[PDB]
Amino acid sequence: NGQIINTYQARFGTIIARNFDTIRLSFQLMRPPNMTPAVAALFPNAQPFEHHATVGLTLRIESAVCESVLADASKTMLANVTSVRQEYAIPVGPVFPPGMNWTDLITNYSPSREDNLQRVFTVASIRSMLV
Amino acid sequence: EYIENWNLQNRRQRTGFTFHKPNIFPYSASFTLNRSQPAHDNLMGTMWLNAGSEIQVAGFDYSCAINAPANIQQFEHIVQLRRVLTTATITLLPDAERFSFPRVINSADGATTWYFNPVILRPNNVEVEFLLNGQIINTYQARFGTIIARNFDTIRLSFQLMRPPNMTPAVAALFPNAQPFEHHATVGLTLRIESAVCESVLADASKTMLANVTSVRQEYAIPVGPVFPPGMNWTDLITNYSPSREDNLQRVFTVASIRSMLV
Amino acid sequence: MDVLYSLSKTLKDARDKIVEGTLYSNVSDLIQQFNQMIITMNGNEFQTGGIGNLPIRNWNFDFGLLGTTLLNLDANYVETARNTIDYFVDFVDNVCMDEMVRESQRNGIAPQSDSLRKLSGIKFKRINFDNSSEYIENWNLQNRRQRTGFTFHKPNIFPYSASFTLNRSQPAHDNLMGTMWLNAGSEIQVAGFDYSCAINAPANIQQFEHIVQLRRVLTTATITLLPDAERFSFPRVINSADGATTWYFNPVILRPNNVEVEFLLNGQIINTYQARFGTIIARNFDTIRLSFQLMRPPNMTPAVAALFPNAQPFEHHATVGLTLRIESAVCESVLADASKTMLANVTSVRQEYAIPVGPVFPPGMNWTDLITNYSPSREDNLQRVFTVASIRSMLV
Amino acid sequence: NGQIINTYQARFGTIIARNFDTIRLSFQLMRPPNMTPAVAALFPNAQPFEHHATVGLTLRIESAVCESVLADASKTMLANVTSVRQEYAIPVGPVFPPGMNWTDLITNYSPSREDNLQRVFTVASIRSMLV
Amino acid sequence: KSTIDAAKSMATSVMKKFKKSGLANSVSTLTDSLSDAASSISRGASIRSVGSSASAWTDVSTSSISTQTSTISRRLRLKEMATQTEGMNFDDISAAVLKTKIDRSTQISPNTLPDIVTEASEKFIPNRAYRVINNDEVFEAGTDGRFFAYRVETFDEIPFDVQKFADLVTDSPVISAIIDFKTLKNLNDNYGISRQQAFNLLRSDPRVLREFINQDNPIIRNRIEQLIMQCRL
Amino acid sequence: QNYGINLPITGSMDTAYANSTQEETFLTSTLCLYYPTEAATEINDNSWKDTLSQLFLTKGWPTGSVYFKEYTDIASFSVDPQLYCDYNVVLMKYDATLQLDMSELADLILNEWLCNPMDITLYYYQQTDEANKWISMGSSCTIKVCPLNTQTLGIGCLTTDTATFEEVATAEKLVITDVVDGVNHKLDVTTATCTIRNCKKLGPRENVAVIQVGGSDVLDITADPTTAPQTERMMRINWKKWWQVFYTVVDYVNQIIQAMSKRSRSLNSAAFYYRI
Amino acid sequence: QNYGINLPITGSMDTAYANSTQEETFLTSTLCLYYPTEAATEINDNSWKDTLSQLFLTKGWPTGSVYFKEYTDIASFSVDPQLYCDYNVVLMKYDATLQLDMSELADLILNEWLCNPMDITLYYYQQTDEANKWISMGSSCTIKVCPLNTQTLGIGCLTTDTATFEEVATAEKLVITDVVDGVNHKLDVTTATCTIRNCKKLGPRENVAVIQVGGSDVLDITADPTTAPQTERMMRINWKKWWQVFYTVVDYVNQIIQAMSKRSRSLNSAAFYYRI
Amino acid sequence: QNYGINLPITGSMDTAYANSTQEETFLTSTLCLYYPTEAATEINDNSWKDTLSQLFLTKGWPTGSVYFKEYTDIASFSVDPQLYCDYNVVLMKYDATLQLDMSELADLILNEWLCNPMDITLYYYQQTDEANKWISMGSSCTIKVCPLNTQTLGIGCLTTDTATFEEVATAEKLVITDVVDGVNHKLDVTTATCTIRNCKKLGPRENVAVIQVGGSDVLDITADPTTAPQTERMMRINWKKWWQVFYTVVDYVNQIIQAMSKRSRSLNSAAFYYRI
Ligand SMILES: *[C@@H]1O[C@H](CO)[C@@H](O)[C@H](O)[C@H]1NC(C)=O
Ligand SMILES: *[C@@H]1O[C@H](CO)[C@@H](O)[C@H](O)[C@H]1NC(C)=O
Ligand SMILES: [Ca+2]
Ligand SMILES: [Ca+2]
Ligand SMILES: [Ca+2]
Ligand SMILES: [Ca+2]
Ligand SMILES: [Ca+2]
Ligand SMILES: [Ca+2]
Ligand SMILES: [Ca+2]
Ligand SMILES: [Ca+2]
Ligand SMILES: [Ca+2]
Ligand SMILES: [Ca+2]
Ligand SMILES: [Ca+2]
Ligand SMILES: [Ca+2]
Ligand SMILES: [Cl-]
Ligand SMILES: [Zn+2]
Ligand SMILES: [Zn+2]
Ligand SMILES: [Zn+2]
Repeated sequence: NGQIINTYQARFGTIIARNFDTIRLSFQLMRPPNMTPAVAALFPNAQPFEHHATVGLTLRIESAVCESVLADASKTMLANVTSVRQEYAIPVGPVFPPGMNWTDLITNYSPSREDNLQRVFTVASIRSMLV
Repeated sequence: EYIENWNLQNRRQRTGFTFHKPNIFPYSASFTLNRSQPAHDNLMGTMWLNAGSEIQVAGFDYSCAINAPANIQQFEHIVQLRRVLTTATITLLPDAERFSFPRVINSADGATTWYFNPVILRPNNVEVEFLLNGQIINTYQARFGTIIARNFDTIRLSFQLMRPPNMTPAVAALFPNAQPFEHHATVGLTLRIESAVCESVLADASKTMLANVTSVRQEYAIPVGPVFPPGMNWTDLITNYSPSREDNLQRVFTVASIRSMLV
Repeated sequence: MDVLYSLSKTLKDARDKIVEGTLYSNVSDLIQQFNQMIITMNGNEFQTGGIGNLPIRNWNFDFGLLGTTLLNLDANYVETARNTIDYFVDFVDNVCMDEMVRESQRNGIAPQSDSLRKLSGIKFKRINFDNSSEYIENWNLQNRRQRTGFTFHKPNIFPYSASFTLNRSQPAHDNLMGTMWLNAGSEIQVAGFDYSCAINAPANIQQFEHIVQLRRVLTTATITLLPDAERFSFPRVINSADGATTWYFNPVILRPNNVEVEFLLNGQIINTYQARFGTIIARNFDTIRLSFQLMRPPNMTPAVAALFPNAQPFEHHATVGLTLRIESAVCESVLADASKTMLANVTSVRQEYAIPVGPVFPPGMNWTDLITNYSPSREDNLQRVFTVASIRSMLV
Repeated sequence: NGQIINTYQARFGTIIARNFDTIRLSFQLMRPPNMTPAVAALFPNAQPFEHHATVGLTLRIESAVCESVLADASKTMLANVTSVRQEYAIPVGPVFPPGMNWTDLITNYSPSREDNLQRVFTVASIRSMLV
Repeated sequence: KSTIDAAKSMATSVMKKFKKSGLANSVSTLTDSLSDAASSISRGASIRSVGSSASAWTDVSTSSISTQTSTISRRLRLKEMATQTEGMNFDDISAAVLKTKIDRSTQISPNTLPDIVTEASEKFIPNRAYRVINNDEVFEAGTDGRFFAYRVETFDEIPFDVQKFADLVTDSPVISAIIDFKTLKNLNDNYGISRQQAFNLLRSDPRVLREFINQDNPIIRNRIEQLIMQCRL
Repeated sequence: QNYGINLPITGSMDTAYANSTQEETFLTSTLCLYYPTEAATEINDNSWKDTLSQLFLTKGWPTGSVYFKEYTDIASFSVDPQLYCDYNVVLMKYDATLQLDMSELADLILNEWLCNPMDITLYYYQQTDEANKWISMGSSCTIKVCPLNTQTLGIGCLTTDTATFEEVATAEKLVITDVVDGVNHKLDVTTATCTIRNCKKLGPRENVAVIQVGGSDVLDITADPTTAPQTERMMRINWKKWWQVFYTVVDYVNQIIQAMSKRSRSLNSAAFYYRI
Repeated sequence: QNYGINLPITGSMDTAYANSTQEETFLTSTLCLYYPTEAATEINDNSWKDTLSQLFLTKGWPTGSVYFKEYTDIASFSVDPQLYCDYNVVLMKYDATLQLDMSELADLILNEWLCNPMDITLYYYQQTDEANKWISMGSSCTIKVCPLNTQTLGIGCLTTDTATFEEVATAEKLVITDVVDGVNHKLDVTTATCTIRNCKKLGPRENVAVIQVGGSDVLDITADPTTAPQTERMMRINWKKWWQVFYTVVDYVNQIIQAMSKRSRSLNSAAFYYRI
Repeated sequence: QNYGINLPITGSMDTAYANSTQEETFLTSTLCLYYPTEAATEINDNSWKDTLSQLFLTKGWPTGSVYFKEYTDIASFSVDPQLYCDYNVVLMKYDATLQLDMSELADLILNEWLCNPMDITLYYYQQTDEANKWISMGSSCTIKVCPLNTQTLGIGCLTTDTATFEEVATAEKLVITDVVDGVNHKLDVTTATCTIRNCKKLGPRENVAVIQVGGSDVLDITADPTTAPQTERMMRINWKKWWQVFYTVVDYVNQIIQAMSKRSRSLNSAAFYYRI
């Protein structure tokens, strides 16, 4: 909610975010003060710039806890619901995006979508207990 | 789950094993050159890796489809799964990072080596089809992220390299009208089967059945039998996943789970 | 721990099984266990939380029991049980938090909080019942000193380490030979580079080796081995060893040659895999030894020959690589992993209440420091707090 | 675990290390700012250097406490086990070094070695109660 | 290094450029604004102000809350050059860095030290934060547009109340947020600190700063490093 | 070092950039500028070296680090060139007719060499590897080579009659001869006027940079026909007047030396290491 | 625009490519071809301009869009070059003697400059940074330089006596002087037939392309000795007949324009932006 | 392999001793003998070098490994000595009148010197530390020195007037000059017939040994008065015949080489330290 909960600086191995809804990544490209002849050759003082400096960052959420149902790697709830809807050619309803597209679902995850998704996911787990 | 499926199989009922990252693709890093020559300076083809639940494919054109019928080069990759997967959630991503850096690749027969210098263009007209017995079950066009393949045994990835109609001078400098082609256009595709359901047992990331069986066989120096490949090699096992192999593998995996309940 | 786990399990089973309309035969034993818990906890005063910002909370138990003769549970029965369940869940959550925020160098496996220490009294042993979770099972077996292990998906066994080693170098960093690696979580990416592309190497083969020592013995591990390290496959500007200057890396990826992966235990070769990629099994090991080679292509097409001249300058640097991912493993000691939330739970509890840094764990519960110096005392305290975290997550 | 449990600056004699697993001894050779004629004669401004300056340190553990078994100057458990093995020409096993050599054993003091050593040392004490 | 015949005017040589610099101009502007505000019964409508009372310190003449706080703090920079601070006073950090550099510099000359002292005083720590404490509530603002409100014992963020920060900082002893709110939370979470330590850190007491640096605290060391590398010209 | 040359050096990819706290043999480095005589003639001033020193001081070089070594022309300078300073910048005027001589000079001074004496009157000599060449220099060097066969008989030449030998160099101040490897050659050279050595190219020099004044990219510092590497230490400029060239050298000295590296200056000023 | 210049532009990596705008670009653009007099003389036709316009029409350009400007020679063209059309292709003949002048012309017209007046008679001028040069243009530009020191006294020169100045340009139509940065200079320039301006190189001028007819890659549009970048707008061709040159220009106009970016055409046709 | 870095080497104190390498050292190395001309005249045999080579072969040196070099006298030899063999032995005849010269000669060849150029016309020079000296070599070196003060004016001398300069060398073939450290000096040298270099004494030259044939120990290879070290490479022998001297050198070549070590600066490990 715009309040800073966790902060990690120059730490890369594995971090914990205990409660959050926004991620703010900041990183700086610092021109190296000292360059060997090849490095100095890469970066001229003026144009053209044929080699472009880039600084990366990769952030993977390996596990988390959410009060709302979500698709994940381990569970098959979304897959089961989508498979059932596709097998019997269910017409697009007034709630979910056509084809149960998860990108559209999570892009506009409204409370009504949350309620319907939780209902269908719970029923999918109930069914998967048997089928 | 394993004993339940054992009982179902004993009764000749439908069986279901849920896998996270199923180990369904035998390791195979290969390439196909649809257009080639001894110099290997103007090539066109596809190179792929199929490992575990991951398929990375990359269609490369050294000419950047300058002479193509509509400045479009069509690339196709067909992966035939050796067991039917149902209720599979798949992450599809545009680029194939495995084939996006310069490489020196042996020739087909190893006589010589060719140079690959990719410059990555976004894939165009992407088309992922999941087929069951040659019948289209699922189709996804220009869709990336999470998709669902409900029941399939073959994957058909059809993508296109479209030459940019407009190019800034830096972009135009990489794609001349004729040879030499120092920069080679590439369009990738990554497909990860995060989870799925299969009627037959498989190795996967979460479970320890294959590891347990292999460890028990290695620890006591069990001689190679007449069924499994030496060392319980999973690539050999799933490349030739015969019904006899399936029966023996289900048996040993069920025993392994029973043992793991206590050890 | 067994008594605390039994409290949490009883409350979870009360939530799950004590439902409106259920046959009393479905909950007879559960109701007996719940009433035993009420009986044992009644008349006892508990105090939790005097560390960091964890507030002092006082717990008194004077709850009534539950009926035992009705045929089907009704809304009245559930309403009667719900208030007791809520109070007991709050008590157990606070006890778990109080225990998670504590450590001791001497006896890290023993209870540290006053509440859990009181629950170790003999009279509370009556609360103990089914210990069926993986962590509690391991707790009991390890107390008896029986061979037991935890199963991890993507075990977090390698502390973060992005480093390079230059076997051949010079101040201009124009003709280098060495290895660069990333060790992170369950992933090892290693890449051996030769700027000369082994033009002057004997047999035109350059040998690279990478030895990784695990802080704990992994068993029954599934490993994915791939012949390319995509992390070290693109141009980079890398700080020198001492940070005096920066050097340029311009990889051109050749396939690795004579790939050998050795999984060793106490210097003994347990598993060996030569030219094998895909899934491999490492049954028992604490060290990984990756040996690979760069071989000059004896035959080169004109572009490939243009890449590698006979002498300097070397503009394209020949690199071979390997990627080793531990999909799953078994370890006698607790570790962070991609599936469980024990480390996340402990870290969150410690941060939310500003627990002062103790003498056992690294500040902020940093996992890289924790696994870098994973001592027996740290292992004891980590197992204790992880078991408490699983107990708490059973309810919260 | 890399944390400074104990530190002693310019302190010599008996010291107490309450809990530790690594010893870092840092010392310095300081050129005497003032030298008598002979001392200045020892140390010229350039080569040859016939007298080589040296600083030292000696550290003896008079007594300690360890959770794992070890050989010491008082107990005769290691001697007993080694004597029993040598007397009856026990073939080298898969755990201990092929002489019951303490240097090799304490070098690669694996958990398996520690368990076996504790077992054999306990049995050696039991035997020495009688023999 | 005192090249004699130049020490004869060194202090005055630096002062001559010092009073012509931006810091001197800002000090003069502040004094003039305060004088006009004092002299003005109705000639105070010119004073943009967010507090309940029109004050030159809270004058904002050039998110809305971020801009107001930035404008206020860029002028709170002068509370350091008014002896109206209690903390460790960023300007003393900059002065210490200047002293160390000019003492360890091999190229400093008596004709260059003038205007070097000035650009150091004016470009050392360009972006700096200030906090005000009142009845267990801390309001922090910065020249970069970041504003925070939190508690003392437990650093928990609160909605920022401008028009209360303004009046507080008009009169209350302002503090240099040498250990800013982000670093305070990071410390209190990873290195949960005593009530006394937090009390002193909020007020930028040097004793606790040196204590934490001597313990080799990564967080406070990183903050102080950020400040020092920020001390460039 | 020698006992630790073959030891790995490990570095982390997150180490903060720092600067060395290690003493150097000399307090500061020295810069040598090698320019043709015509440059000084055109400049037509006696204090120009002093002014260039003052301008280099403006560019951060203490008074006393810049030295100016005048040489008559490329050919004369090619006779045992001597590189004195920590950093050597050689301003070679381009002449379209002396492309090979410019290439030979650049190859000699832009690369480390390991050379041995050649008593051509007593022994035949081979070139073992592509890095092996025959570097000869002197007042006037004419080299005649007769390749022999396995039986030690000249091929296309009479081992006794020098008139049948093959001409690879005539009146050369400097010449780098490359012959077919693995073949014994009988050599006759104007030993009275020049010395010939069997040299091995060890690698780049990294402290000698050649600025080519005028012309195009014509240098070839590698005898291999299929390579013409343009390293960062071989620069090229266009000119009309020499004062502008020297101002360009002074103003971009930081860039010029960023392309070079210290630590490569030998104890001797020679352009090659010598073993007898 | 100006209120949105310092605002981000966000785009997704899946937006469909638009159709080719080459036709629309040609329809709404104008092309200027700059050629020397010798080209027209060799052609010896009074309708070659009309022929080229018709051929460009065959290549898509509207009729009245291609314009042809003639210059006597490189030196003449370098005096206040004027670039008129949206796309400006300059056919520059190669002479091994005018290499620096070719480089100066290319630098002036292939880059955007921001110039200010210099009153050499009143003020002492210095160059602030590597992007700052002194561009002199006129019938005869003879520039002589006297560097100064902290005390304003000259070094190697006397401010009163111009004969001691260090001449850097003589009888030049265009010259780009680069002196040591941070040093004040006193300049003697033939102001009667010369105009000198303090210019800063803002960046590339992407609507101006230069085709070098004959020779090799000799252009050096960067004062820095360590870099000689060949950009996409620096073409080079080999020729025997000017008609073939013009046919190559017409046929590959698609490629030539594709190497140039529109919207770089200033409101004025000058080669620099003059500011007071 | 790791050339530019000095890495620590760890070794155990009880490993082993490897077999003797003296045989291989003699086989794969070269020996040089430097002797005065008067030795050759007294010997008065045309084939004496062949006999010495045969005797060395009896001591295990392959034929052609031992080289003999002639120098007229100490003064002539001191003019830029060039010791190139792997092992260098210098038979220096003692002359009581040439003590310092001999010392200087030894100081030049028994020690490793890193030398920069000196431009006495442009710059004043200091000596930073104890290892800093000014070594001048030539046909006739005459060095006069005028020390300055903080105001750059001479002490007991006038910079303009060289007649007041304090002469420190007169008609020397070689001279090593030590002056007061931290004091700027103006130098007047006969640059026509003498070159002066600013040198630093890095350390001993391992592969050069000087055998003093004649009087007592007089050599002082250290400028410091308080120390006059006699290293193991400074041998002394009493003589009456030169054949006896050479026989003693041949017979005890084992010990002479044992007192010497391979030049550290010459072998591959020194790469990117200074040389090879
Ligand atoms: C773009 O090209 C396509 C393909 O020929 C054509 O159908 C379409 O009308 C063209 N114009 C636009 C505006 O898309
Ligand atoms: C060393 O000398 C011994 C004794 O002569 C001999 O046996 C051995 O082969 C020699 N070489 C080595 C490598 O030990
Ligand atoms: Ca030549
Ligand atoms: Ca012939
Ligand atoms: Ca050859
Ligand atoms: Ca070549
Ligand atoms: Ca010109
Ligand atoms: Ca002059
Ligand atoms: Ca300039
Ligand atoms: Ca340039
Ligand atoms: Ca002398
Ligand atoms: Ca005098
Ligand atoms: Ca001295
Ligand atoms: Ca002495
Ligand atoms: Cl995963
Ligand atoms: Zn092929
Ligand atoms: Zn997973
Ligand atoms: Zn390095």
